Amino acid sequence: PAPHGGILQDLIARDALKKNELLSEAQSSDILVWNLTPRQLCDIELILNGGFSPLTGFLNENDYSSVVTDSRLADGTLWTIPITLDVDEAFANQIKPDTRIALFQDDEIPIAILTVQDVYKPNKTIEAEKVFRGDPEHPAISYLFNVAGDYYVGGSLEAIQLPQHYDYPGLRKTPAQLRLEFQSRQWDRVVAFQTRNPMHRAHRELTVRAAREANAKVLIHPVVGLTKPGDIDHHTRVRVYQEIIKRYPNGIAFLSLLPLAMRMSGDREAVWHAIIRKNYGASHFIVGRDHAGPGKNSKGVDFYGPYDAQELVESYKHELDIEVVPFRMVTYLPDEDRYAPIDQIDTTKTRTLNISGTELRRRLRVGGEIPEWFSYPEVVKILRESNPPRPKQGFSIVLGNSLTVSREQLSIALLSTFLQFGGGRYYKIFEHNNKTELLSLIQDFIGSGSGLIIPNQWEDDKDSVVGKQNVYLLDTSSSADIQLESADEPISHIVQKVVLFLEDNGFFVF
Amino acid sequence: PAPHGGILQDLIARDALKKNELLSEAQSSDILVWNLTPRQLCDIELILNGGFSPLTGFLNENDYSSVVTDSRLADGTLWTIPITLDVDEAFANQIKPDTRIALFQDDEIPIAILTVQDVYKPNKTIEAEKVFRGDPEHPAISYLFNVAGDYYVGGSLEAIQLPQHYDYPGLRKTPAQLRLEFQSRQWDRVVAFQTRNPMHRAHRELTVRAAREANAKVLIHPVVGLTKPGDIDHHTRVRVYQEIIKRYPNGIAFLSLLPLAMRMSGDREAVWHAIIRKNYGASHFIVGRDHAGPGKNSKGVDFYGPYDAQELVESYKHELDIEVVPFRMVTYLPDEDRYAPIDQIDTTKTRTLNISGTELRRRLRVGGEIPEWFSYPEVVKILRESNPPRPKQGFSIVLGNSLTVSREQLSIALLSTFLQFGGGRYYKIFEHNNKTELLSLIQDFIGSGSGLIIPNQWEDDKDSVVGKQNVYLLDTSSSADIQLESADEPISHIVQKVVLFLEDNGFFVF
Ligand SMILES: Nc1ncnc2c1ncn2[C@@H]1O[C@H](COP(=O)(O)OS(=O)(=O)O)[C@@H](O)[C@H]1O
Ligand SMILES: Nc1ncnc2c1ncn2[C@@H]1O[C@H](COP(=O)(O)OS(=O)(=O)O)[C@@H](O)[C@H]1O
Ligand SMILES: [O-][Cl+2]([O-])[O-]
Ligand SMILES: [O-][Cl+2]([O-])[O-]
Ligand SMILES: [Ca+2]
Ligand SMILES: [Ca+2]
Ligand SMILES: [Ca+2]
Ligand SMILES: [Ca+2]
Ligand SMILES: [Ca+2]
Ligand SMILES: [Ca+2]
Ligand SMILES: [Mg+2]
Ligand SMILES: [Mg+2]
Ligand code: NA
Ligand code: NA
Ligand code: NA
Ligand code: NA
Ligand code: NA
Ligand code: NA
Ligand code: NA
Ligand code: NA
Ligand code: NA
Ligand code: NA
Ligand code: NA
Ligand code: NA
Repeated sequence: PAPHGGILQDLIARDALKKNELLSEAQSSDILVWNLTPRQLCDIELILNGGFSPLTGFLNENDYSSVVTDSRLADGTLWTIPITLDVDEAFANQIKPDTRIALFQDDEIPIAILTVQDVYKPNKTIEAEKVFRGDPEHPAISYLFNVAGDYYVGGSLEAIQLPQHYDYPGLRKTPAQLRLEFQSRQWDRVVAFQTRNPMHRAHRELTVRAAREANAKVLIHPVVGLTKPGDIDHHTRVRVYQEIIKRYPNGIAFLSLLPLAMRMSGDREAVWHAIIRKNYGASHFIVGRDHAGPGKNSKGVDFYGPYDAQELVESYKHELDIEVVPFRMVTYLPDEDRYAPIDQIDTTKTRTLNISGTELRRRLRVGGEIPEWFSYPEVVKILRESNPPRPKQGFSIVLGNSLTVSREQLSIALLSTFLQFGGGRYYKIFEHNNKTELLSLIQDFIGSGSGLIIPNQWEDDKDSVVGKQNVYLLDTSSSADIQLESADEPISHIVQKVVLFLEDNGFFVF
Repeated sequence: PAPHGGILQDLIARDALKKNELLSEAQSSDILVWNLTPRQLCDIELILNGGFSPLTGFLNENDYSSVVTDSRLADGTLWTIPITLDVDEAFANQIKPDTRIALFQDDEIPIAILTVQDVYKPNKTIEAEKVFRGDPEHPAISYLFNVAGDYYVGGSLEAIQLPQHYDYPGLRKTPAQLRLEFQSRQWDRVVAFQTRNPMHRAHRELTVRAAREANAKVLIHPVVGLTKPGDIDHHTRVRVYQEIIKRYPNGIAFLSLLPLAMRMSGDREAVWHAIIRKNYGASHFIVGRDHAGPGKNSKGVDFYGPYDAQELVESYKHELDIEVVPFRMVTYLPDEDRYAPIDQIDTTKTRTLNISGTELRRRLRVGGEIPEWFSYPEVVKILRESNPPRPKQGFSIVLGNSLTVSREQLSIALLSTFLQFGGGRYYKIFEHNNKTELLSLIQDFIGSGSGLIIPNQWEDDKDSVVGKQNVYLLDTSSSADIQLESADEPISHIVQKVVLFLEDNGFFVF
């Protein structure tokens, strides 16, 4: 289909002969420089390559507010997610309209030149409520208030080069390249499948059914840009996709990585996704249950209805110009060994089965066996390998402030004790001295599977530098993960308490 | 490197705007038509896509004889394999210079328009001796005298479309497409590996070493056009390649199918291969032991020296304009579990190991276990599956002419007898009635694993319609595979003889 807006805005192609000139202006000591934030790098790449056609820069206030209140650009073009360049007051104050800024990656690689159209201070509450539905726990809203700059800079781009990536060089196909890919193959019907999770059996069936319904080839188009916090890293997912792609009949599917930065914005994002895939050459786009939805909030309520995206996408149907293949909860059928849309069964006459991602983590974290029917073995293997069960996980024991015994001796006692268990885990008494350069390493070790014995707490002003993950507090306090009887409880007693606690939580298995 | 001759002769690109017109001329009832032979289809495809740059048609006598006697085109361009359009006297007589011929595929798809330059009658003995070294058993020589036409038609081409392929649509990259592939990846150093056999451990190591030595990315560029008779089919090989490519570090290798029609011409072919790989975008080309060599003749002598190709390629080194990475016999080192070039070991101080393809077929045909060190398991699995051991192979027992017993009853006896063994093999008394439409099916069944009981021989004039493979003659004659005592030997006796013979050759296992 025609790219959204009618013209693929591949600015790398457009500005090619200006490459050298733009590069010189980018490195000239007079120009103002902004180092792109991670999410911005994702966005900037989708704007420069045509993925966000018709966009050609970051939204000015006029287009931005139109998108917030109208799900459309100022000119009426259907567009649901605001793409802006968020900066801080300091930087915002050094720019005026007509100014030209150099956009860098890693304060070293010049990406593009942005020509300023305006500098405004968005009402984050409105954006949060009109675009992401208001819940403070919604991922997009948390980013907007805790990570995003309080100033937006609308303006047009002139491309120097897409953001730098040293991984999967062959796979991050640009809209132009994908289209060429489909052509060399004479693929004129392609149904794209969005995703941010590893694909399991349900999804393989889901995508093949779509392939069959639409009479089209399959495009696994996963996000490797930025997804829901706590998601499986894209490296692991890529390995999973590459593995599962082999279970498709020869020549039916194509894999391409999309450096998109999701907002986990349910229905609106679904619309945005469809526009994006259309630019990339797809003729069909799947929209299953709770598409781009972040699940439930701490209170158990849904951020979006499991089918809000489908309804919204349906309502813009006549102007999306890319056919949407909707799917209802695809689930497992024990008695018949096969999956099927829940909309075409049940009646109690048929018994289903469904292993939610929740419980999926649970078995991964507990070395539990994951059903042959649920996911392919090679896939589960890759997953366990990246997310090991507790007996292979790292952790830390922090000797609480209330601790009266010799921290030096209690430390050694724990070390020598853990050491006798064996099991390949590396242990260390780790003294941080409140130096963030040391604190920031704590999660590295835990990530590496090591067990750390930390003799002292770190000041509360530093608590943010340390990832709470697998970090237990040994103390008399009620807020201690491992509660002691008294601050001066004898070492061997404290030791047994720590060991049995770790054993209870699966870190040790005898 | 620059394509050979300086200009990539991608005629599909060149003649694009003449597509419709050429197509009309091609299907006009007045034009003369030649249906391309299989090898010609391979050649025509490499000529139209630039693979044979600087060629732009089939060699006229002047260029042809220059290649035969000078390893160069008439203008001096280094070129070792003659590419000609061979036809029969009947067709040859209907054409003169300036004439335009339509070249079709399957007497249905028009491929190109050849403008005739000349029609000559090559002296096949000179070509055979100067180009392929003269031995009547050499694959290229045999083709030249038994399959090739006795007339060549020199002339220029105008492309309509590359020959049609329905398998591996994505993988048969053209020189233009490959180059783009390498670019999108920013690959400016690429060492290409030629091959017509499945790749085993030695090869994987051989190619990685070359990647390391040349500081270049790896291009597995296998031939799926036409190779040495009796080779493993390309479908099985492609499955093997796609499987083995996964053993390379992520993003170090790329796979592309080359529809080349080999001549198994040792050293000359190696030169030709290097020229072809250069056109396809490679900066380096591997030339190992006995490259493009057809082994030994029936008398046990070598068609080429194990390193003739290396020497020939070395002598044209300064004008190939593509760097050659030579390799000596790469072999296995038990005691150290690793492979290495034989040129950097031995001295008896080190013990090697080498499973020749010969003996490899042997185990494949005998269900023997193939060493973990020799090849990856997933690969052997694919091979066994395409080339099953005897107990899963088909066969035929032909009731000899000398037979005096009731052929009807002896047939039934063998059928009932084989039926009681079980083992998934399908059996059938097959009456051919000397009808080639039936005879031509004999090998289809054998290929399908079935056992055939044929009550009568076919007339000697038809013997050629039937593939000798797994076809045994039961007769009193000395030339019978299963020799009978007398023409009237009682059935149970003949039956035991046939059963034990088949058991002895592995078709039956109890
Ligand atoms: N069981 C299912 N039934 C229907 N659709 C599904 C199912 N599971 C996943 N999908 C769809 O698969 C696509 C990607 O799934 P996910 O990676 O879990 O999350 S998403 O944030 O990208 O939507 C979405 O269209 C989603 O709705
Ligand atoms: N053991 C080996 N040592 C060195 N080179 C080898 C070895 N085995 C295969 N090769 C090389 O691998 C390439 C392709 O091998 P093959 O498929 O068997 O045959 S060929 O006909 O394409 O040359 C050639 O360059 C060949 O010389
Ligand atoms: O399915 Cl993934 O959440 O593991
Ligand atoms: O290596 Cl092949 O001859 O099987
Ligand atoms: Ca703020
Ligand atoms: Ca719900
Ligand atoms: Ca006390
Ligand atoms: Ca002849
Ligand atoms: Ca020899
Ligand atoms: Ca007798
Ligand atoms: Mg990039
Ligand atoms: Mg073709
Ligand atoms: Na720096
Ligand atoms: Na409000
Ligand atoms: Na439709
Ligand atoms: Na709703
Ligand atoms: Na349209
Ligand atoms: Na417990
Ligand atoms: Na060159
Ligand atoms: Na026909
Ligand atoms: Na070199
Ligand atoms: Na020699
Ligand atoms: Na040169
Ligand atoms: Na024998």
